[PDB]
Amino acid sequence: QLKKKLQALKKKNAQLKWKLQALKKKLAQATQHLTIAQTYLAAWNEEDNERRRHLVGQAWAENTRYVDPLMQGEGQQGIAAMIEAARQKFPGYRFVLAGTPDGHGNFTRFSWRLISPDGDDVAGGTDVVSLNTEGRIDNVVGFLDG
Amino acid sequence: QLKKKLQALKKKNAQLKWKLQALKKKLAQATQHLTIAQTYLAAWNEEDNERRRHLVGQAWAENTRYVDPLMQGEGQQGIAAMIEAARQKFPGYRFVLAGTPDGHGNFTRFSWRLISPDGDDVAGGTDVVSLNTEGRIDNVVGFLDG
Amino acid sequence: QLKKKLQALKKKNAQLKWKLQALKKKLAQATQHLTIAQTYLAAWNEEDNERRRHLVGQAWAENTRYVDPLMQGEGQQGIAAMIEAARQKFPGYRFVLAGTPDGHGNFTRFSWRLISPDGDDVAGGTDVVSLNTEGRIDNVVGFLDG
Amino acid sequence: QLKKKLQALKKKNAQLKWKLQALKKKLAQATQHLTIAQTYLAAWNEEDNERRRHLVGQAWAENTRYVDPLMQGEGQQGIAAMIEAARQKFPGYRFVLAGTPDGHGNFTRFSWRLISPDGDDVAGGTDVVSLNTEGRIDNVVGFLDG
Amino acid sequence: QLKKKLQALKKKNAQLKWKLQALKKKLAQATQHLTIAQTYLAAWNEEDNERRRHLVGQAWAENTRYVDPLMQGEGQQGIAAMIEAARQKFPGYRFVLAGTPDGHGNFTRFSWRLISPDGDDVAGGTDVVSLNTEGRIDNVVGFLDG
Amino acid sequence: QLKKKLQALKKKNAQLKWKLQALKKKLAQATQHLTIAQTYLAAWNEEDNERRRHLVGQAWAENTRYVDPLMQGEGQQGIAAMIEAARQKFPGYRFVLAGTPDGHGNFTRFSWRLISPDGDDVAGGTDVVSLNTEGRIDNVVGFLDG
Amino acid sequence: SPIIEANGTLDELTSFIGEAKHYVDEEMKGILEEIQNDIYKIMGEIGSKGKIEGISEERIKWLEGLISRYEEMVNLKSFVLPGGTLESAKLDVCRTIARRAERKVATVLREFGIGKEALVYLNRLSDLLFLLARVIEIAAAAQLEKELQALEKENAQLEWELQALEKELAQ
Amino acid sequence: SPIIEANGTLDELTSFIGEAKHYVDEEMKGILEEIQNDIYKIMGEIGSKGKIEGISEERIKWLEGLISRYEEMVNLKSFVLPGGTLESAKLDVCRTIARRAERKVATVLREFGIGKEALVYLNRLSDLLFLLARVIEIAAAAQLEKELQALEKENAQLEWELQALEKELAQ
Amino acid sequence: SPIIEANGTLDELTSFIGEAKHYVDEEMKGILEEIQNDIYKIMGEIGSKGKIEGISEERIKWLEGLISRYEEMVNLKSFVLPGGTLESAKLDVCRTIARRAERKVATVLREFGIGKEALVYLNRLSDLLFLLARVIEIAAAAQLEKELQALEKENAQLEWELQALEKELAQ
Amino acid sequence: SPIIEANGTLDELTSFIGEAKHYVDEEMKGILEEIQNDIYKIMGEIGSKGKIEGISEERIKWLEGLISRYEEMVNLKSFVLPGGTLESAKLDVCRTIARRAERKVATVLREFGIGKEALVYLNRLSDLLFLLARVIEIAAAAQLEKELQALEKENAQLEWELQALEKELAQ
Amino acid sequence: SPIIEANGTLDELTSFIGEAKHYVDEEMKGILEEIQNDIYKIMGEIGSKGKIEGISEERIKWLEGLISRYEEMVNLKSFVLPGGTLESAKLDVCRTIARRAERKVATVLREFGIGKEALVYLNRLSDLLFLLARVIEIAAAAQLEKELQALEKENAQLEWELQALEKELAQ
Amino acid sequence: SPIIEANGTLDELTSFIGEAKHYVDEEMKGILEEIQNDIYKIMGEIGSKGKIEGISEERIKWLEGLISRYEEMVNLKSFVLPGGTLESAKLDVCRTIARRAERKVATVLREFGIGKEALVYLNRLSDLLFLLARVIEIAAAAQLEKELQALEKENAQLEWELQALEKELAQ
Repeated sequence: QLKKKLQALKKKNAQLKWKLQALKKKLAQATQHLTIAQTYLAAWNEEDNERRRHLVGQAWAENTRYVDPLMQGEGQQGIAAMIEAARQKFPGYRFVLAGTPDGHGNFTRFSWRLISPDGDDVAGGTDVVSLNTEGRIDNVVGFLDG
Repeated sequence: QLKKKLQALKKKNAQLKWKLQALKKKLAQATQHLTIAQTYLAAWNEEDNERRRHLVGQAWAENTRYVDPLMQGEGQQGIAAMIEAARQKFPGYRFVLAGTPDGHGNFTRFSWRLISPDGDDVAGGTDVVSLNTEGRIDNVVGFLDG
Repeated sequence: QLKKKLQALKKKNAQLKWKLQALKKKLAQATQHLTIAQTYLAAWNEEDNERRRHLVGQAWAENTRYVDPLMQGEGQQGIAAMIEAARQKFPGYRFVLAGTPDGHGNFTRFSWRLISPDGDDVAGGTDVVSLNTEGRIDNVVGFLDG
Repeated sequence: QLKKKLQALKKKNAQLKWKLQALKKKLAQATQHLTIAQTYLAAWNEEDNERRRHLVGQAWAENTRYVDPLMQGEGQQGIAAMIEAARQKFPGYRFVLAGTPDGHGNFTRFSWRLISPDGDDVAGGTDVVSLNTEGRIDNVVGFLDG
Repeated sequence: QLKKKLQALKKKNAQLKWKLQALKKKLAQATQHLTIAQTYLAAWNEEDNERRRHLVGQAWAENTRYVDPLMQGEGQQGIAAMIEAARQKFPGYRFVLAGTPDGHGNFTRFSWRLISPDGDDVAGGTDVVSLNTEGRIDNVVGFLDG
Repeated sequence: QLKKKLQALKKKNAQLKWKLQALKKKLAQATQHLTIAQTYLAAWNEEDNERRRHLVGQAWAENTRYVDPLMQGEGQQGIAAMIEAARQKFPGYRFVLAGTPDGHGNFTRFSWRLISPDGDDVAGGTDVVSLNTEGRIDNVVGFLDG
Repeated sequence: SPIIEANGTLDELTSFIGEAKHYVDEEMKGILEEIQNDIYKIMGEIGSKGKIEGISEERIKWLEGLISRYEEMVNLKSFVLPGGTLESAKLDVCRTIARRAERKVATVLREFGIGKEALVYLNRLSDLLFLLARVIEIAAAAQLEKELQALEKENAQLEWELQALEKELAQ
Repeated sequence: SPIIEANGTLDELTSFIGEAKHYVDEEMKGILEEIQNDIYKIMGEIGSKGKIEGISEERIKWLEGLISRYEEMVNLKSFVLPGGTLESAKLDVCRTIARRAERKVATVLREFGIGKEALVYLNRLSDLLFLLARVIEIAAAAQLEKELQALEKENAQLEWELQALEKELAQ
Repeated sequence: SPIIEANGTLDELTSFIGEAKHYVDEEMKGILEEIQNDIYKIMGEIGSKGKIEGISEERIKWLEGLISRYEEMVNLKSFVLPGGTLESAKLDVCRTIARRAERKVATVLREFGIGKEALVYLNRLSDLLFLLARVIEIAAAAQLEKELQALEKENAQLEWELQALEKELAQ
Repeated sequence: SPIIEANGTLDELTSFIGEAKHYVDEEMKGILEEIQNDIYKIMGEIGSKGKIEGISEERIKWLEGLISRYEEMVNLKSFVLPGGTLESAKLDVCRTIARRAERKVATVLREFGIGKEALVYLNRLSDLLFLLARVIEIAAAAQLEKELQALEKENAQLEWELQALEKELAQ
Repeated sequence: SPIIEANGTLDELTSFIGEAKHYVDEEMKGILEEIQNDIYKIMGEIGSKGKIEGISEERIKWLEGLISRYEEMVNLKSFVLPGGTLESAKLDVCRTIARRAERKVATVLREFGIGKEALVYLNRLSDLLFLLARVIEIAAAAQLEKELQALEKENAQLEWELQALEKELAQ
Repeated sequence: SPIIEANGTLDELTSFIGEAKHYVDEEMKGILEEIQNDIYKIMGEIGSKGKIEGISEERIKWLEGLISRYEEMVNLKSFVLPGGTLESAKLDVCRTIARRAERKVATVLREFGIGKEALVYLNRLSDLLFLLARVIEIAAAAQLEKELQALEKENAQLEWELQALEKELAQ
């Protein structure tokens, strides 16, 4: 069995190692969706509007587009304005991540809950974000949930 | 009043004519949204799958992208497959336009109702469609309504 | 000879298989030239002008160019007009493929005969067609033969 | 008639001047076709092959394409080779312009006669040349005449 | 003189106003060169290396290039490394603007003096900076002065 | 040692051959920098201004840019003018290569000495030249030396 | 000084024609220049006390022919106020200057027996100048009546075209 | 012929009003057309030797009311030269034509006892026409005095704005 | 009423100068305003029956100097018809108004012995106004004669330039 | 020295089995190691002159069972040449070494009366080793006969597939 | 023929060393070639019946030194089966061939009195060849024991690393 | 048992040829298979005590012809050590096995008078096997001597080519 035992473990090692290859690949995935969710929500939860213009200018691409069921905008300026209007209408409100973001390719899906300034859970949404060939956000699509 | 009456009507004519300029512009608008809705829904309501591949190949752009709350696809092939799967799962079902489509720029918004093969109204949706610089459909975003 | 006979056939098999590799490659070639000839001639032989506009819009590229010894045109519109004028001047006439089309790269060469409505052979031509990076016809060059 | 005579000549002057505008425009045209014909034929009539490589490298574009009834080539290298082969097969032969070149847009049409080394007229051809957006020759199409 | 005096001032007003047009244009110029100098020098004078990576990522373009007499680099990464190395070799040193920056088109010229941590003037330089079509720094060229 | 001696030389041969691989690579390098220096200096030393326009048109790219401490220009026209002005101001003067040009990537560094018409060494400079993706000169940066 | 007063006013009359002729069309200007020529001849006869031949009877018949032509275009001639337009105002002024000159010339014929044709000529001249003002009022106004109906019809059409398109959108 | 001369000049007067009215505003044009209407009535009384009723006293009071209104806007009236502007020049001409007609009408009243109101009307009429010319000079000039100060102030402001920016660059 | 008639016409004369001065250049306008000033002075002497000093002889010599200057530019002066242009027409009208006023003033000198200089002044004044109209005709027309030759020469040149290029193409 | 010679050759025999077992499969290697174990036991009995128990009869029946099994797979056994393959050559060598050892052991039984079972065991052992070589020839060759037909059939199929496509192009 | 048989077997022995030396390392190959050289010398003495000098005693001490060295690395030497590996199998075969040759040479010394050192040399030679096989088994196996633990430890580590990452995702 | 011992060793001999033939080229393998065939025939004659015809004399001459051929390629044959290569080692082993068999067969001829040709055949057979090993040493080594000079020459050339390019850069 001597030769068979050495060979038997080399075969086993080959499988286990490639599954570590595939498995670590899965880790970078779920973290990538969390980073995008945090950056997107960080912009929506940021109380100071100036930092948000700076953030979007840096993080977002110049050719970027957003659309949801009530409103739409494209570009850093347009999105910055939308963000400014939303925070001005709901001062103190916050967007908190819900569940674990997931996705595939340049698409990320995640859900979030809208938390009132006093901490009540009043609703939630879901968004899909796309990155451009330069690592900058080029597309965001939001949805409503019941 | 002689001179004043002639001049008075020339001023009036100038206003009325520019409002015809603006008003005819409004007509091409609402029709443009209806044509896009019909073409989009025509693809979804087409019973024969072959014609639908031909239609999308011609009407849709090669770089086109779709996303809704349950599924997503991009390109004629991917969209053709989605359309094929949807019709295969719901044979005989139809998508009927609801209300008047509207929009602005390359964006169109419209709503539709899902009609069962026996004619019952069971639900409806809303879609936003974007055209590329070559007159071909490059982006469709759908939504659900209660 | 035992070992030599097995090895002798493996060598032979390797040659025969690669020649099947090269030979099947040759088949896709001659068929590719026939399809282009049929599509080109189908547009010229199509009696209904509407279908021809639809066909060229789908099959031909927006940036496409044609030139022959008496006339020239570029783009679907220009080519559609030329085709419309040619058929209007020669109603009932037909273009029939002659010989086997051949070619290389994105170039196809073939010859055709002009057949009169009553079936007499009165002349013929030769054309070279080029495809663009999007699978659509971007260039056609015709010639006259005696 | 005093006022009428002055006004009468101003009207006349306006016409005559715009016709000089259109007419000078016509002069740059026919000369443009002659320059292209001379440059094209100069390359074909050049006895020294080195100068011809230098000329084509400078005058011709890198993305350029040629096709005639017996042969075809694209790019400075390919065209330089064709030109080298043609002159090597017909040493001493020359291409002489025939008639007045003409054309429109980036297209030029002209005819030429092939003159034997001893000066006999043995045949002729016609070519169509296209310029690229950088002033360099991107397309030449030749034809045969009886 | 009544009519002449009114007309005389309208002519004068027209001149004075266009010179205000040209003169205000000159103001945006010199300020534009100062902003670029400050941003460039701010990156060189920034003590914290992290902020500098963030600044260059935002302010500088991805396709950007630098060259001086001892060293060269291109891109945010390469330039960030150069900047990191320079500050690490000269901790506490500072770059102070000298004279008034000037320039034309996308070119800015300015001079600066190198100030030692103890405040002695030990040397100076001059730089030329170019902006890309996206408002981001794509080229910097530095020089040495005696 | 029989087996060891054969194997021992095969190992040695493998090293020596790859070092010839690396070493020949070094030869094309230093020659590439010399050719660029000669072409650049040849344009500056050319007495006839017409040939220089022809040379720059062929050798230089249409989108090319130059900058030094006293002057700057971009494009064949602008550079041709600068070259024309420089030679007109210093008739008979010459630029002679100094030392061995070197470099890396699309960058070349070399030094030169300015020789007076009577042969006195009065000064020198250094230049950095960049080639575009089409083999044509797109960027030259000069410097002064003491 | 009936002679000096008469000839002085005739000079004023021809001078006023010289001004009005720059405000009328080529046809009216030609007529006015011929009349100005005629006034020049009339002054010659009166100024010479008969020594110089005066105007011919054909010049009088010429005016009568033109009067008949324009008379046919004016229906209402009894109640019009002078100067409907700037151009017609110039002609109305000349008519009144002609009227004192007519009277002054009548005196010359009365006491010298010359100017018989000139007197009749001036009588008809004032009549024609009146009609020309009215004609100018018709030419300036009737053509303006055309432009009036034109914008009135265009307006109405644009109203209907708009009312259709609005309710044709929200269908 | 005091009657013929008087009525001839009155015709000239109303004709001159018909010309000037195309050079004034709607308000001045309305007034001039009413006066032209009044001159027409005056000629009727004089021309009929009393057989036809003349103008009413209200037409005289109407002029006096307008004279008072414009009189209030003119301070200096003793040393002005006629025709400050093209428009005012037209009115000054009419005033002098009115003056000989006034004299001629005075003769008719003297010998026929008719035209008492017409005579007084013409006297006041010339006074008003004078003020209108001066008013036009005020309306054309005072509004032009506004535009004068406007460009004078704009200029000065642009001087200061430039002197600031130049030395504010080379800081 | 020789006095009233004479002074009334002089008022008309200065009023007509006030209108024509808006149709001439700065040089002609300055001259006309000085003459209008002079007419004002003349009316003072006549209106006061000698009680008020009249115009100076220098005003007469001033006119004679201007007459000589413009007289030198007009060769043909015997056969010209009044009103060659709208601007010249205004001056021709003033000349005739001046002529009746000249006559009326002559009567005042005849019966009152005042206005000797005013009478001579008015005589020369009408002569100058005539020349100004002719000069305006020369200034408006001779400069227009320049523009006439200019377009005539340009045309001819454009004909030759075209005939060359056409046959120079098909070579 | 029949004892020393006999035991020396038996040592050689088991040593040759130790070499051949690295050239055969797991099944053949297991059998060879059991036989090598058996040879070790046989040497004990012979080397002790009977003092040490020898091999059991079950070891002989074990060989006979394996001989029957492989005997069933070999039809032709009379005319085969030794060493068809490298692996079978190793087994053929061991068979001949076993044969002299068999003879040497026969002598020990003849003179000492021990090794009765060992003698019979060695006789059957050589028979089995022969069959194993032949089986290896069948296992190495029959499986190679499969690969022979496989490439022979593939070739033929590729010939037909090509002849079709060539004449199917030029149609 | 004790001489012919003895020398024939010695030839076989040195021939077997010539084969095994291609399956061992440089160190073992060097030793085997020296022994092969020694066997050549031994054959000379035996073949000449004493006429040719034989091997030196230093060749015997040389073997004893190597035997001691390898003897120190083998603990268990009583129960090992021949041919643990292909390489060790070659050496075990040579040992048995040496053993019959040793016996045959003993006979030559017995009857000819030559080969005293050769006899002792061959006795020690077989002992060393045995140890070399065992050493090869240690060198091939102990180094393989290292590779065994290596993949056993890597596996275990990869198990733990995976169990961590899975439950660390769904947190 | 001279017969049993002789035939047993001959079996061993042909078995050893069966192994070595898998380590040589087609030419050497063909020869070895013919010899193996010949050994089979030899065993028949010896095993039947003369009852079965033995080998022909042509088989002996065949060996002598091959011996002469290979003998011509080996110059030095007196001092070579067995087993220069793994392949040659196989042949050297067979030669020694042939030598005891030759002796054993000599005994059979001595006592039975059969095997005269077989005896001579075996004598020449061992001689040929020796030369084949040496030839293999020449074929394996001389061709390796070629590869030795090849890499030695390539190296030297690469040294010179490098020394040139280095100092040819810094010129």
